[PDB]
Amino acid sequence: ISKEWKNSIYVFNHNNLKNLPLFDININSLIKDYFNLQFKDKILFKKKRLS
Amino acid sequence: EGVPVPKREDDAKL
Amino acid sequence: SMFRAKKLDLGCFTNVRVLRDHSKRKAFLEAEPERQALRYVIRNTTLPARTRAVAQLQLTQMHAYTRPTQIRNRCILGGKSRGILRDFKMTRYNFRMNALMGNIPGVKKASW
Amino acid sequence: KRSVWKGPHIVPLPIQRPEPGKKIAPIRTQARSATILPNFVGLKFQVHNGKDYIDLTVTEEMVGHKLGEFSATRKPFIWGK
Amino acid sequence: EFREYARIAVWEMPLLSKYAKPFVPPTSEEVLRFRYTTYMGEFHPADRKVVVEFCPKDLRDLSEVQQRKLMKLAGPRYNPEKDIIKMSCEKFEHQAQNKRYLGDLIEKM
Amino acid sequence: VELDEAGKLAAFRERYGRGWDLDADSLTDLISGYATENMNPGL
Amino acid sequence: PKLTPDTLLGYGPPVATDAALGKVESAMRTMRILGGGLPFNDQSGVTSDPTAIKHRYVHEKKPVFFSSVEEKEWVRESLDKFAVSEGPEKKTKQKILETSVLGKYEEPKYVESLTETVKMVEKYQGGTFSYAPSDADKFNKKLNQLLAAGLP
Amino acid sequence: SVPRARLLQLVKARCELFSTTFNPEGIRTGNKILRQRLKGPALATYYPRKNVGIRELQKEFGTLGLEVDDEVDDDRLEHLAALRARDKGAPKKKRTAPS
RNA sequence: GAAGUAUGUUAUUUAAUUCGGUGACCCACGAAAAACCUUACCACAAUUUGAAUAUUAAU
RNA sequence: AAAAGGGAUCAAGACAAGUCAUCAUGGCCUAAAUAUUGUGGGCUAUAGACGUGCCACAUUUUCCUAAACAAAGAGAUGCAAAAAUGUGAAUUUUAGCUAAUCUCAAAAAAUAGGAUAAAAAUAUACAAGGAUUGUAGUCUGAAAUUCGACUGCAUGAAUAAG
Ligand SMILES: [K+]
Ligand SMILES: [K+]
Ligand SMILES: [Mg+2]
Ligand SMILES: [Mg+2]
Ligand SMILES: [Mg+2]
Ligand SMILES: [Mg+2]
Ligand SMILES: [Mg+2]
Ligand SMILES: [Mg+2]
Ligand SMILES: [Mg+2]
Ligand SMILES: [Mg+2]
Ligand SMILES: [Mg+2]
Ligand SMILES: [Mg+2]
Ligand SMILES: [Mg+2]
Ligand SMILES: [Mg+2]
Ligand SMILES: [Mg+2]
Ligand SMILES: [Mg+2]
Ligand SMILES: [Mg+2]
Ligand SMILES: [Mg+2]
Ligand SMILES: [Mg+2]
Repeated sequence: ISKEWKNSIYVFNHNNLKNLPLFDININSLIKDYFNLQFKDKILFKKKRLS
Repeated sequence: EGVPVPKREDDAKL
Repeated sequence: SMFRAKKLDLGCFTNVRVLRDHSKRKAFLEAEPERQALRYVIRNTTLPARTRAVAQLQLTQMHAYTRPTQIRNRCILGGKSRGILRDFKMTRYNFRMNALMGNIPGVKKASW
Repeated sequence: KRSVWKGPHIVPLPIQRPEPGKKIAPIRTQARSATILPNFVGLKFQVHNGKDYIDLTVTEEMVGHKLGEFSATRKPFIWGK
Repeated sequence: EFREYARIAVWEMPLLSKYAKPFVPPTSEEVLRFRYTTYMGEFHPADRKVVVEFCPKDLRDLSEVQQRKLMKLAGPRYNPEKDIIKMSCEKFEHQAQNKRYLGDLIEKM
Repeated sequence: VELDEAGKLAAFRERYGRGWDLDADSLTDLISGYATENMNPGL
Repeated sequence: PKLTPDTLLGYGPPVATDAALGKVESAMRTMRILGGGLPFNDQSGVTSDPTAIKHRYVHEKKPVFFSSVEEKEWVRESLDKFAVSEGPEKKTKQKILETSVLGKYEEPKYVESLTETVKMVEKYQGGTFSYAPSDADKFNKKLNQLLAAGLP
Repeated sequence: SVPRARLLQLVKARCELFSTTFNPEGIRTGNKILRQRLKGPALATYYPRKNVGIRELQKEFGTLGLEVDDEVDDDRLEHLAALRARDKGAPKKKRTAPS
């Protein structure tokens, strides 16, 4: 069932149902940037090659 | 302020 | 302009008229009871004629943002005012594009 | 206000009756929906039509109408010249 | 997920029987039948309403003339076909207050 | 005096009464008193 | 396996029944509305946002609801020199039971005369949860102003 | 076949009992406005409020020494720098009236 | 297709009569609701780091 | 039961087809204005002309009376019964239901009777028709004048089936 709609949900009050399409965009952005986290060159003592 | 300039002061001393 | 918050508080598609319609929704929330009182005194034929006339004048002086008739739903993705569906807060088109990709739960192409 | 039981539509207007024989200026108003009340008789209004302020002098025959009913917003359509 | 529910139905469900109570039919004094709504973890404006229904003949402390007078005061709340006075209340913010109101209201009726 | 041949004053007073009729009375200051300086910018 | 009425308490239906279980759930529901309004979730971990909880607990001065003692101890460890009360004060306990359990209301009186504008407004306001206590204040403040201006 | 004046005695009893308005003359009392339930709070929540973004993602993990680029903002700045390079940037904002 | 009339458009008018579509594939089309709002147009008033982010100085 | 039916789907390519006014985007422009806020007006103008519908031009129509038969959909941004009031729009007041429960809610054509005819062209027999306008009201809403929707009374245009 999870492969038909991105949000598998049902609620009797639809106020918790109308913003999901917008949140999907915001959530996917957080996850994309979350998995791209990297140490700062100063923490690992790596010499940053500026350019 | 104004036109931003690169923050060249970034390094860690050994 | 006095009703526009100096710090943006919208996470949806921002637009010149989306900020305008968001400010009207917040202004009406703050002055709906005050407005219902005036609308009650006017329609109450048991009150003195002067009482009904005072409320009738004060209701005319309230700012336009306080009127609920000026609230018109908009698309939270595109910011249009034409073709909006209350059940989704989007235009008929953005509803179609998100419905086919599976971003609107429960919706599917109909055929019978 | 169409319905009679709700009274007429009244709007704040600087309608100060002048002294007998005093020179009073006309009242500039954009409230084109203000109902002409019996106390407007004898007053001179300058009703806004969108661009200009068309002058008006209220008479007893106008009581009950709106101020905007005496200031044309569009110009008559005339073919040719 | 099916193994998770199968694991619950084989080891956790049977424990529910240790805390179950048998059903006892209501006595002659329990004359009111209330209804309460639940949305199972959601906040819905309709979960505050409480509905009560009773039969005028259950109020044995009233006479024939008094029982009929009660049917008249109920007005549209009385169902002649079934002979039941059903009346609800959702005037207050909390479901407990809606039950108390109906309780006090039936005492006045 | 006060002749309304068209009958508009009689029609108004029959609908809304004599409260808005000039004299010398809802018109005391309700309409003028609420009229403040710079009521609406732009005349 | 582990299942007892206590492991189920917090997920039950908050109904104002004669069964004490339905009344304890309506009291738990009220404490969750005070603590933020999140659902009762005692099975997804014990972590939370310590900074946001300290702000709500100190700067905003609002209650905080914990789904388990382990969740409360984790907030102490995360923050440095941060204390939290054991439970709500006596007054807060009474207010929760006063309305959500005992169901004490303000009976809307019957107004006979139609000229009793103030009394009649309070009647309708009392018989509808749409008018919060603050909404009725804004309505009454403006109403009293209008009734006063239309008098000699 | 029952006097109207006699029925009102029953209609008035219900009002006193259920605490409703007794208005046998159908006078306009404006009570329809009192029964109408407000709709302000339902309309105010239409547009979602501003919520977590990349800046709050960077400030959250910045304490641990982690970084992440803002591809949207970093691209916006890259575009502006390109305009100023070929003399296409924005003019200097004017703070006074034209005179 | 002739009558009356709801409606879209041309042309013309207008301070503005917002814009686009405009052979088949425009013309009850975008518009699944123009008195305010909508609204993008005009007249008269009002505002100038503005509603966003960043940086540098003060509290 | 069966000789079933409908819906969705329907490629590549071309039309430099439509959309830079949903969104998104390169280049080029505006940056005290080509940006932003309110009041009023306009988008509703009207010589001629072109497209969509609605309805009418009576005899298989329309009008009057009566005790038949549907489906589907809607009501937490609300559907509103019964009663009472008004010629009417509608008002007063809320019972119930947030729903296979309660409410909108009543199907209409039909079927069966009944009334009207020189049913418009012979002016002492001017049919059907409901545009136009006057006037008195109702509802929504600060607000119904430009410019809203219905109701009562009066007014009674063209219209011979093109
Ligand atoms: K209340
Ligand atoms: K007809
Ligand atoms: Mg330049
Ligand atoms: Mg025709
Ligand atoms: Mg055009
Ligand atoms: Mg063009
Ligand atoms: Mg193709
Ligand atoms: Mg082309
Ligand atoms: Mg073409
Ligand atoms: Mg083109
Ligand atoms: Mg663009
Ligand atoms: Mg405007
Ligand atoms: Mg148009
Ligand atoms: Mg009825
Ligand atoms: Mg219907
Ligand atoms: Mg004939
Ligand atoms: Mg005739
Ligand atoms: Mg009109
Ligand atoms: Mg034909």
